[PDB]
Amino acid sequence: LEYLRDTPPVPVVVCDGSGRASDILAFGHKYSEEGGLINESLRDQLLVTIQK
Amino acid sequence: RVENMSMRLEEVNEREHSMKASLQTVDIRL
Repeated sequence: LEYLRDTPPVPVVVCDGSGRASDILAFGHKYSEEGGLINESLRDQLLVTIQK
Repeated sequence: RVENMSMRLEEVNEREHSMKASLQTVDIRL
């Protein structure tokens, strides 16, 4: 977030399949629709994967 | 038939992804 809210805006890339926070960007990648529009089942599965 | 292996086990893999989401939700539901 410090990279993104920055002048110039830093491009960033996330790798998948490893584990932990990168994968909860991956679930914030393929099921996202129009940017940050995230539904309730996916936010709750995300919450329990942070809790696990 | 290795071509056929690759595509059919691809179907098995994505189907199991749906099954994982369903069973984790069911475990949350119990």
